[PDB]
Amino acid sequence: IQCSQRMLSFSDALLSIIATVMILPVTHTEISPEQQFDRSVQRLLATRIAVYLMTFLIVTVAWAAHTRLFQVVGKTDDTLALLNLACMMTITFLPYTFSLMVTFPDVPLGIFLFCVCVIAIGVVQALIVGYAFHFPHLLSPQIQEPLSKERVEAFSDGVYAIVATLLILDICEDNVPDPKDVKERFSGSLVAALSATGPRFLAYFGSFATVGLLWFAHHSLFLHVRKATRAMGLLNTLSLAFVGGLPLAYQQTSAFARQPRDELERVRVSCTIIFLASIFQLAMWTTALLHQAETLQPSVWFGGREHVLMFAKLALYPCASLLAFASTCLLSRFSVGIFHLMQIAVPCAFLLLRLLVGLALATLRVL
Amino acid sequence: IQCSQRMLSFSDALLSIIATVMILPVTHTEISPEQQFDRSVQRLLATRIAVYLMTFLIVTVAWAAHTRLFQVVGKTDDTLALLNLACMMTITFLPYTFSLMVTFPDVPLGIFLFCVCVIAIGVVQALIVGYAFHFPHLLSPQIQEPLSKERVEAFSDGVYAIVATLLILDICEDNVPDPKDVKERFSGSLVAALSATGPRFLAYFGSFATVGLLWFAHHSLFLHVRKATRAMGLLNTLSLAFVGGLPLAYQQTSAFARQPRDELERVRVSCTIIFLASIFQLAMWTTALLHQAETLQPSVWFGGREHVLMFAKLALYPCASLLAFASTCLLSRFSVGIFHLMQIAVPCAFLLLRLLVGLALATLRVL
Ligand SMILES: [Cs+]
Ligand SMILES: [Cs+]
Ligand SMILES: [Cs+]
Ligand SMILES: [Cs+]
Ligand SMILES: [Cs+]
Ligand SMILES: [Cs+]
Ligand SMILES: [Cs+]
Repeated sequence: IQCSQRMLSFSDALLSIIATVMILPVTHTEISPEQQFDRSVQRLLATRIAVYLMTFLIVTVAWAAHTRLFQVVGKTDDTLALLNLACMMTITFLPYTFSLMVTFPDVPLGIFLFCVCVIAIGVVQALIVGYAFHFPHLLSPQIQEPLSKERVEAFSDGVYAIVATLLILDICEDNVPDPKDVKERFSGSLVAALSATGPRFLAYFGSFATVGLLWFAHHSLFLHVRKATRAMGLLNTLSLAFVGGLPLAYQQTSAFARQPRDELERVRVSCTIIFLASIFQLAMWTTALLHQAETLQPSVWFGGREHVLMFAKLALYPCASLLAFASTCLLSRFSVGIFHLMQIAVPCAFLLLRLLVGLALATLRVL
Repeated sequence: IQCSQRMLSFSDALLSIIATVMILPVTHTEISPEQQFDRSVQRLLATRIAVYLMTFLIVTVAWAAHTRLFQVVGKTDDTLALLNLACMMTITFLPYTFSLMVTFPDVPLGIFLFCVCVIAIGVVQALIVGYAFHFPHLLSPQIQEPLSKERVEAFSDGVYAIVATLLILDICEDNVPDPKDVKERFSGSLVAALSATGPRFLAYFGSFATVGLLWFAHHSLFLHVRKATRAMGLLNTLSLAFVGGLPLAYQQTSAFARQPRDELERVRVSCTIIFLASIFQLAMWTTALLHQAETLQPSVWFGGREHVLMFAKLALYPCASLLAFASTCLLSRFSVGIFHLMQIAVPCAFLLLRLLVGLALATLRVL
């Protein structure tokens, strides 16, 4: 008899890594063709994004099945650990098989391999269930539809870390000046070759800041959560799926625009991605408020001390993104500056959120 | 006042991702030049490996400093969370700055940037300490050199997951057949194009199996650990550093050998990597046995029930690697088959380890 906490943490890390594999082809796509071939590049980008979304949803369904499986199975052991490793190895083949099926939809080998992988996952899970039932001491006490908050938190942390570190990984792997180019194309100057990669550094800064603030909101929310429901799970899944598109948005934004309208369009896309990623968390919070009596702590109830604080912490990014989208639509001249000032201020607001909330409450107090 | 468990888990995930960034250039190096340029490719590979080792050690020192910092700081808050995000962002620049300094050792800008990043990390940590001391309620009770087992476990899990998923990530990103090549170079056959990528699938299978079994040994060990020391931390750091070289070893092994001696050499390299990765864990276990009274549970003491079991679970891989190295040295004809049979059996031994241990104890019993 052994504790299964670390095994489930490792499984969550593996699944979070496997769910964000189809987002690398997205971030590795050309920022622009520079040869008036925008149509084909956008076609391929949209196809890759759809494939990423579908693979993420499938891996999340698998992760939920795993969480239920190990919720009915309390304690683990050596054999159960090896079977869980086998299940993870089987799940690792879902993205490849799905991409193969969607790329060759005419030949039946792709769907065959996909169904084979699914049946293998199911068979491993059934073997785990059988081993757990043959040894009743490996079952939960209640055995001898709320999700597990620990698994949700671990999955979200892994996804956020990967999405925040994608760009720095790409930089460290690829954007390192080489002596030849440094002293040939930049006239013997390292500072020039480093400044040439300024846009990527700024994109990484912005993506990391945004992802970290979203994770901060998520962590402040789930600190007052008692029972995670399946609707909250779906909403968090959608939020995490739309969070993987922040690196691409920032890459496009930091890229030099061929025409002034492309800058506005890219800012709109980035603001929409952020708005979705944050409004899904806000929807999770509202669905929790629906049954706060059995979903949230008394501190964030209707009338608590940290209720308005959490409201604002979760509605800051959606409101800012909506205002930026409007400025892009209505003003259309000061949109980039507004977006940059939002990027620079939202962190400051998160830091001084309590003072601003108090000031606003005092403003509504005597008015 | 908020719990800092999830914040430290996120920090550990980020640091584990940042520590394994310099291993991607290693796995992305050409398996062979095929033009009799082995010398230059091996030079670059060794340089990349040394850079990876140094960056891993530096990031591990930073992670240890962070663990001590948040061991003296018990509880966290919003400001502390934002400062920890800033510290992580600063640490994320250590690999890039170190590679820049080691690539341009003549110009002082690289070492300048490295020292600037180090001083920024130090300043963020000092600000965290000051904020924690100005608010005594954020300090540990003992405040108002054993490491923290949770941080070690999380870091190890992240490293193992990344090292196990590197190859499947590369496959899903790169080794997906395209219709044009499929129906042009393979004469209209998808199964042929898929079998053409068989070596990479086998390499991923082997790497995942080995990394998962090493993680299984680590998880069985740290389940009986009470107090992790700094020597055990150094040994685990070395083990994790040498674990990142398993993907490259398996890539080289699965690659077709130009001459029969290159196969033996690659098998020797793989066996040596595995031997180091496992013997460092064995050394950690022995250093724990040294002070078991305050480092291990009574179950794995000298004379316990699970003592020999853990001995064998930790000494299985080193002994197998040593036997394979010998076979490469002495036999030199059946070395590849022996290595493959070890790869296929070590999992079976882990599964049936208790029965084999009992059989061996009965063999020493009546003999
Ligand atoms: Cs966790
Ligand atoms: Cs993780
Ligand atoms: Cs990655
Ligand atoms: Cs953890
Ligand atoms: Cs991790
Ligand atoms: Cs990762
Ligand atoms: Cs990776």
